[PDB]
Amino acid sequence: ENVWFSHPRRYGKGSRQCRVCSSHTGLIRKYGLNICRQCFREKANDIGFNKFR
Amino acid sequence: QQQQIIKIRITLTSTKVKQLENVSSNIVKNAEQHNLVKKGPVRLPTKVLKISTRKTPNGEGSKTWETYEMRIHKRYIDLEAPVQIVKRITQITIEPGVDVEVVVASN
Amino acid sequence: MLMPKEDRNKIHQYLFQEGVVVAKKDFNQAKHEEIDTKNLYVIKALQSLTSKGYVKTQFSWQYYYYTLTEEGVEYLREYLNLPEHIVPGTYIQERN
Amino acid sequence: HKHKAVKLAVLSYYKVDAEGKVTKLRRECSNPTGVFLANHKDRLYCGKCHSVYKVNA
Amino acid sequence: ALISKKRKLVADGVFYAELNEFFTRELAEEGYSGVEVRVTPTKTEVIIRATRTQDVLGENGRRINELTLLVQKRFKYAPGTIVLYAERVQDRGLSAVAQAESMKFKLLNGLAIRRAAYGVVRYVMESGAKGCEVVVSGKLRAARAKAMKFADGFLIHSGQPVNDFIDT
Amino acid sequence: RPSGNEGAIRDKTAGRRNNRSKDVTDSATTKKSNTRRATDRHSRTGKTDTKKKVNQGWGDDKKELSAEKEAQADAAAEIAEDAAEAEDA
RNA sequence: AGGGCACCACCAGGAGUGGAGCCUGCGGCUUAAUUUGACCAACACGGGGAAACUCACCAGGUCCAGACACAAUAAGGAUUGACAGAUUGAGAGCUCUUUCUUGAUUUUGUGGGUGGUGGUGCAUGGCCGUUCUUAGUUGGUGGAGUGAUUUGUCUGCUUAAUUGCGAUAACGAACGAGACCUUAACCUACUAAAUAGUGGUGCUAGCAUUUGCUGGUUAUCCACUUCUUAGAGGGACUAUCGGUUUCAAGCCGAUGGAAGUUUGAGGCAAUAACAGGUCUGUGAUGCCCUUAGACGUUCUGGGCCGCACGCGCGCUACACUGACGGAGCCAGCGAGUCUAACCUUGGCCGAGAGGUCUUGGUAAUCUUGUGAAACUCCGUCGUGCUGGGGAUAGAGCAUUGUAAUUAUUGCUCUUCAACGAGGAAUUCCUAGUAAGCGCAAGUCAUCAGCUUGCGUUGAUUACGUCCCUGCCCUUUGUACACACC
Ligand SMILES: [Mg+2]
Ligand SMILES: [Mg+2]
Ligand SMILES: [Mg+2]
Ligand SMILES: [Mg+2]
Ligand SMILES: [Mg+2]
Ligand SMILES: [Mg+2]
Ligand SMILES: [Mg+2]
Ligand SMILES: [Mg+2]
Ligand SMILES: [Mg+2]
Ligand SMILES: [Mg+2]
Ligand SMILES: [Mg+2]
Ligand SMILES: [Mg+2]
Ligand SMILES: [Mg+2]
Ligand SMILES: [Mg+2]
Ligand SMILES: [Mg+2]
Ligand SMILES: [Mg+2]
Ligand SMILES: [Mg+2]
Ligand SMILES: [Mg+2]
Ligand SMILES: [Mg+2]
Ligand SMILES: [Mg+2]
Ligand SMILES: [Mg+2]
Ligand SMILES: [Mg+2]
Ligand SMILES: [Mg+2]
Ligand SMILES: [Mg+2]
Ligand SMILES: [Mg+2]
Ligand SMILES: [Mg+2]
Ligand SMILES: [Mg+2]
Ligand SMILES: [Mg+2]
Ligand SMILES: [Mg+2]
Ligand SMILES: [Mg+2]
Ligand SMILES: [Mg+2]
Ligand SMILES: [Mg+2]
Ligand SMILES: [Mg+2]
Ligand SMILES: [Mg+2]
Ligand SMILES: [Mg+2]
Ligand SMILES: [Mg+2]
Ligand SMILES: [Mg+2]
Ligand SMILES: [Mg+2]
Ligand SMILES: [Mg+2]
Repeated sequence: ENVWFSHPRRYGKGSRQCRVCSSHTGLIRKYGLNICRQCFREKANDIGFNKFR
Repeated sequence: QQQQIIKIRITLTSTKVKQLENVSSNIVKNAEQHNLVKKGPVRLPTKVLKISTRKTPNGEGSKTWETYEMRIHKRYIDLEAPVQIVKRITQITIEPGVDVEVVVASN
Repeated sequence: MLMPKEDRNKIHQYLFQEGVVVAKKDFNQAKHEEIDTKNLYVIKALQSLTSKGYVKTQFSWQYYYYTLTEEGVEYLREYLNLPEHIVPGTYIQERN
Repeated sequence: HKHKAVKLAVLSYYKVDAEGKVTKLRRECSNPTGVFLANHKDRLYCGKCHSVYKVNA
Repeated sequence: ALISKKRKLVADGVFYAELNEFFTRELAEEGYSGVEVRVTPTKTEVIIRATRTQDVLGENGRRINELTLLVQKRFKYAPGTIVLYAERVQDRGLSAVAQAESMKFKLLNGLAIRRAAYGVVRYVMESGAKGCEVVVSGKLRAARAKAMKFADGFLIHSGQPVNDFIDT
Repeated sequence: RPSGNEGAIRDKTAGRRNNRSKDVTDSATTKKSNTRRATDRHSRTGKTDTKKKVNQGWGDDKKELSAEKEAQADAAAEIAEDAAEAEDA
């Protein structure tokens, strides 16, 4: 019920975090992954993104 | 309930073209032995979801880039069919891996 | 700090009634989904139970999974004063 | 830091005993939580009424 | 449900990855190896491939009711719209995940690595595998770290046969 | 006695053409010069670890027979405890 | 010492860069702070285009989100929150004034936790970069040697290749190369399609006319698949024929062919390493440091952009093979919103930026034929820093955003700098390639001079060598093996 503990977080880097590791930089937003690039390289195969060429 | 057509369209979306064309072959064979008039399985252009990343987790090294792809294949089969005997065999042997949507129409 | 008695009760009776609680690791969310209280109250009440036993916690992609132990059911039955050994809550209650 | 909480009884009320009836003034309010509020300097401490409070003492 | 196909299939992949790490963290002391999700009309079934089904299924349905309730509460399913089955990994020695977990639980029990890694290598190789490799990297009673390999048999390293015939 | 913008507009020794009088230090024409890597090989901790710690960490060469033989024994144990408990007992 | 290989080497050249102005990164300097890592393989790199957030830094202000255990203090109130005033950037009961509210949830201590973009990448894992995508690596049996080891794995020729042919105390194999997978190129052969088109016309409708250009209805049409799509296949194997070679492996030429540069381009990629980078991607992590006056967390403001200067990647130019004006007029890869405001057509208003009313699209359907730019034609200019160039700066109008000042960006008018082709040096590159040209995506509320891809226009020069540079092999020398640091 305290009115001083938050500031607007509706846009920009501070409004979005990685869904795995809560990071703000390097976030991949295309197709709504909302995963950082380092967690995406770990999780790409068990999402369905594969290296073909 | 006595041989009345519905004008349905079944859209089949998957990432695995073996399983997907197996399901579409089964649908085409079902219509081809129930004598249903059907437009054949129309194949949409396969969509490629490309994600380009740097390989490094820090920012050191030669700037090496990875292109990952997800490939999405889409078919649709139109039918004019009796729904109450189509759905007596539709709801069984449910396909895994392939997203199916059946939309009725009056066009 | 002051988590009031009504809010601790409605955390602990959801935990008994469903067996498990999932919380998003989102302090300042200030309303947990399916418990009628703040997300941080849910997190810290379940932390308080975890540290004295009574629930096992797991983290997994910013979402805080809590499950009751067997010491947990014998503590929450004493605490919330439910009928003695009639109620598992909820494993297993309704499917056998 | 906070209040030291002197060991109060029922207060701001005179007596039941003194010659020879009950002595409680300040007739009842629509406030159910009746009981006197705080009086600091020409104000009272509104706690139950969410919006409207028009009496000043 | 008014979502694109490009975003729906990606979100299905993210759901699979999140369940995979959730069961990897939960069911690690009873040898979970894999998970397979089948989305059907008004049911989605979650098959857990584990080396020990009895400690996935608990007793009288405990620890599978817990996982069904945990999964449906996190992913906001209505109850009875998602079900969890367990089945046992046949040919356990051909699973690289299960052997990595068995080596991990060997090394947390205080057992030497040239005993443990070779005892995984021979077990895989007489489980009916074409080749096996174990690499152990880190520090062991010395500050200066080294890595060491334990390979028997035949391995391919290049090409599409790696994606076909190699578990890692 | 103010300061700030009022003091900055009447601040002497300030401005581009007053820095332009003052010639550039020679620190401005250097580079980091190999970041202490001409002795990267030589471990500066000064340990040069003994043989006993390495041997009882990774196994020594004297006990390879005893390593391999009980590795064989426990691999056989895993083979038996798989093979006898599939559709038996 | 010898022999190889490679436009991250050279040759023959092209296009540059280095000079100019801006842009961005690094150093230095300055600063309250200008957070920091990195010095071929750092320097438009950390996806790092930071107004807040990000944020790690600086000046200040809260909160505990200090579990649990134990001991005190509580019910005669342990504790909690607050109107208004002082206070404060603050509409923070932060703290007081004051007196209300509260009710084993605390508070105060001691252990013990917890959090940390705090340290150590020289304690580590994982991932990545590099050696090196170079061609390298290994064992079985046999030979040699007391042995460590060695031969196989090689003089030559060949190949992109330890690729083969050959030679042969070795023979027969395995990893890597190749095969493979993905993509591009061909298929009037198959399967088809109102989410792709085409031809007719059941239908009609125009304009010039007497058939040319069109606009529209798929149980309020018929048919087809050439073009497009994507399934199944086919196809190239260097075929064939000459020449050359040890009549080998192969190489060159010609013809055929969609294709004869591994058919083009990638993905994957051995043995081992490096004190390579990353503890600041992670609820990856040992240890240490910190933990209520916090290095936790949050809020406000500032900073990361600060400017005598040195360096790197770039953008814009120095014009007539051009600028300007008008007119012509053509792509391909993407992306997109209700699991809430995304891509936006059309209509209207405005010089413009933009506003507004609607619409379509969860997408081969609609944005979108993304009518892109270079380009082409016709004009204006006319060798003058000029109508080249558009830095710097003034004033105004808009948009995004809680917030634009240290100009976010866009528009309009004005201002109109250097720069006349760039020493020394240095980069990339062998065909749909270089170069020119734009477009989409990424990050994104806004911001592209950046990157990732895409297509448009499309050359010159060589099809070589070991001279330079780097790497590899062999021989050789070694008092080195932590291996020349
Ligand atoms: Mg191979
Ligand atoms: Mg290969
Ligand atoms: Mg060579
Ligand atoms: Mg040259
Ligand atoms: Mg320059
Ligand atoms: Mg700085
Ligand atoms: Mg460092
Ligand atoms: Mg940059
Ligand atoms: Mg932060
Ligand atoms: Mg500092
Ligand atoms: Mg911090
Ligand atoms: Mg951390
Ligand atoms: Mg280290
Ligand atoms: Mg290192
Ligand atoms: Mg490392
Ligand atoms: Mg050998
Ligand atoms: Mg021998
Ligand atoms: Mg040899
Ligand atoms: Mg040799
Ligand atoms: Mg090669
Ligand atoms: Mg065709
Ligand atoms: Mg180092
Ligand atoms: Mg790391
Ligand atoms: Mg650490
Ligand atoms: Mg960083
Ligand atoms: Mg701040
Ligand atoms: Mg910067
Ligand atoms: Mg660069
Ligand atoms: Mg023109
Ligand atoms: Mg087009
Ligand atoms: Mg249009
Ligand atoms: Mg001029
Ligand atoms: Mg500003
Ligand atoms: Mg600024
Ligand atoms: Mg953009
Ligand atoms: Mg910006
Ligand atoms: Mg950038
Ligand atoms: Mg040379
Ligand atoms: Mg020596």
